[PDB]
Amino acid sequence: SHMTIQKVHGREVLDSRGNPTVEVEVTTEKGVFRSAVPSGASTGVYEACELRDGDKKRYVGKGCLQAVKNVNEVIGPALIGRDELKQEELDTLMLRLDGTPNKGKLGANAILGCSMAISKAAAAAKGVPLYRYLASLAGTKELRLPVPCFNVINGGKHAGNALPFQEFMIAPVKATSFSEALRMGSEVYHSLRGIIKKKYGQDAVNVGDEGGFAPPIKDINEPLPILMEAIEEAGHRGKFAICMDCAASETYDEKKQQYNLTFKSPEPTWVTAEQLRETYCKWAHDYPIVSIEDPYDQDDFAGFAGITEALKGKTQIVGDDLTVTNTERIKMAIEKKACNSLLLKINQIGTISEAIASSKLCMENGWSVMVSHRSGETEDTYIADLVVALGSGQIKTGAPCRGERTAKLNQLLRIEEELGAHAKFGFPGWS
Amino acid sequence: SHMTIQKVHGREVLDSRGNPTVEVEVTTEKGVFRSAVPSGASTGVYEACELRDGDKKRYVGKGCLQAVKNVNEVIGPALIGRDELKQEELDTLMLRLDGTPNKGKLGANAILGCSMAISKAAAAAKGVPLYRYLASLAGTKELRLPVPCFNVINGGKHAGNALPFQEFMIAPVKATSFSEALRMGSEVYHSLRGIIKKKYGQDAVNVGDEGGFAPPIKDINEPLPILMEAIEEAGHRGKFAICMDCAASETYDEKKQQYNLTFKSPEPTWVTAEQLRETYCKWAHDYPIVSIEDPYDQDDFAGFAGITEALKGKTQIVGDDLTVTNTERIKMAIEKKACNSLLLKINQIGTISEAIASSKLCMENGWSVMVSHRSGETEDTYIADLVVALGSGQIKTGAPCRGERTAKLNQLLRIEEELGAHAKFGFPGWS
Ligand SMILES: [Zn+2]
Ligand SMILES: [Zn+2]
Ligand SMILES: [Zn+2]
Ligand SMILES: [Zn+2]
Repeated sequence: SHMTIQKVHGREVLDSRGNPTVEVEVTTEKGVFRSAVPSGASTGVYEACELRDGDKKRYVGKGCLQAVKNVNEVIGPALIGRDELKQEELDTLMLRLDGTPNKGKLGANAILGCSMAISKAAAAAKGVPLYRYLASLAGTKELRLPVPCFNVINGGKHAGNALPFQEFMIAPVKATSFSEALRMGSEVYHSLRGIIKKKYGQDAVNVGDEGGFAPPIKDINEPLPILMEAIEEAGHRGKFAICMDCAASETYDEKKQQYNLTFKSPEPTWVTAEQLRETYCKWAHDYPIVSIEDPYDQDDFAGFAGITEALKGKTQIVGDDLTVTNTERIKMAIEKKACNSLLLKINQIGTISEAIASSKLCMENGWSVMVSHRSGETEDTYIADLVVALGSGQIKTGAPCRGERTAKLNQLLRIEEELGAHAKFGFPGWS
Repeated sequence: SHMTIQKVHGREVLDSRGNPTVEVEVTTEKGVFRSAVPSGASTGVYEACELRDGDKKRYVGKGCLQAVKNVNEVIGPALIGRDELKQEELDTLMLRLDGTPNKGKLGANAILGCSMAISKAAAAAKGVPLYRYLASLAGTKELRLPVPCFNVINGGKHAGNALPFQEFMIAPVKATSFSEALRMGSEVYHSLRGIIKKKYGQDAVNVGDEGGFAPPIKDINEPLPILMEAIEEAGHRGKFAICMDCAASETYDEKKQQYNLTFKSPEPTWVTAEQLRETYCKWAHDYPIVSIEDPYDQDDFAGFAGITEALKGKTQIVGDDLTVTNTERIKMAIEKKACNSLLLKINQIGTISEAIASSKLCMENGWSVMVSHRSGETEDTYIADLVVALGSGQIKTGAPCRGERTAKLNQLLRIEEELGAHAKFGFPGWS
């Protein structure tokens, strides 16, 4: 009993946008284990409940005092004296404590920090690093360092510009180590700054929420030649692929059944799903675009399925808002062959146990898994250990810029160093 | 002997701009103690040596493999088996290992991470938090939470814009707790985004290196009414002061003996020190500007002294590039009455022992001390503990935005919580 959970404490802290979020400490005799909860901007309608206070006098309603109170007064007291090694048992307890399908009573943002911190306390009890403990929970046969997918031109709800689509990413798929991947990503990011500055001016080189440049671009095709130029200039021709996150739900109008490609402007630029399909086909032909995330609205299973079939073998189609890391939505996606990659967001579902189940489900059905940050991140590095633990070969955790992004990339350097020179790197289908 | 330093290891990691830097781990039986080294953009000519590789094939010459090698092969082996509690002894050893006045042999960026990590290992050996251990080293009689000075409009070498001067800051001087200070800062930051967007457009709300907005502003007077408007709109009229960092050396031409207020533009806008003096006098009259940092070139002791006398009792004048956290430069500043506040940058001098000596020297001579980040920061939170330890009441560690800034602000929340409701907050002269 001396080896059990001794204390559980929640507190309100700031995320990388200056918005409140929840952090939790679980204390055992082995130490203090701290996990913070991230927060999305383009949040899917099917995501678990992110509970906020709504007090206009604090952070104009974005406080997390209630979620923190739920940790301190409800969840914490239930965990005290419990065996932190029983991840599934304790995750299930918290699910039952909440008692709702969407974690709407206690908050996914109260539950998740507890789930995370328990797993860290457990890894410490076992005497192994977090990634090793999580690999055991997930039954992973082979750890690997992932190819990082760097969102280097920021748009959508993440940036001050006309650009409707959210993420334009570069991935050093031909790197042979994580160390080399990170350096190559950084080097391209640096040549890209100069290219943008020359083309658009110095007012164009400030950064969006995920550390990507936020140039004054309206056209969704316009960033792509710029990415290729940057890759070339940095000396890395042929070593990189491109990943896209359209976050297309954010541009979708349900009543019109069209997508507004200028939703951040005075006018109106309405396009059909069919107009998007041929844009995506042209993208995949003209560039090494190996991944497209949320190409259509989050309930457009037919549109998703169409493009998944059309780019099969060339470009993986990633469910993010479609699937929300939720086994129920994933089962619908599998049945409809709507996509073939899961974007894994721990806070879309709200427990580690459920997020792991989602990963295994997708992998057993032949999908890839790309572990992801949110656009509102913290100094927390949990997803670095998680992606290695799942052995998925794919992470997106920002441009190589801003500490809430670089903290993850740096943790991956530390994990790589621990595993040594025979540690596997990358996503085999892209290598 | 089982209680001594067991292992010392350095590694190259990324800072918040995607540039390589040095991180060091000191291992004892109490755990692994990790410290990372920050890096400036507007670096004073008298700063200690930041050692870089110059290999154009890695990070276009910005690698830190040599500094890391110096940690691993030179400094580390000397520390193994040593009593980590002897901070001054070990800092002095590393000074003698290097053997040069500027740390030019081993690198201040090799030495500093070791100095930091030793102090953390020591605090752990003592069984106290870092801030408590550092307060002992410094002989501090009263801990306090500092007023945070938030650089919310970014210029100079930190931003993509015409704005010649570096930092336009807001400080919630009338807050009565750090928790309240941070919330108020964030709330103003948020109203400021909307104000900038409305005035300049959405292309104007992307961020510079320290998380401040980077609007397309040329005139150094133009951000000030905007700061006042934001303070008002957020509901915090009367609660805030303004702090400036001109970083004026960056605009200075030695041969002309003038300052170029459009150094990031095609033309040429030459002004005299006398033209700056009356700008500063007008600033101090028209706004609650309580601090001006580096108003003149780093060797302009006469200019510094003039404005220090002129704004005595109203506005503190902060040496940063003038003093470079160095007792020798500080003694020159004291003799000339050139300034009355030290900007404390641990990596300007390169050991904790010397940085502490600099703080005490300044405080004994009646100066204030503002502990500072660099514009290239990491997920490291050392300066949060340091500022509390020194009891100085002043920190600048960024806008409430970007994780390399928010990591510090969040650590200050944790320290505040540990100290309780009777913990002192703020800078008394501003309260
Ligand atoms: Zn989203
Ligand atoms: Zn997405
Ligand atoms: Zn500077
Ligand atoms: Zn400065």
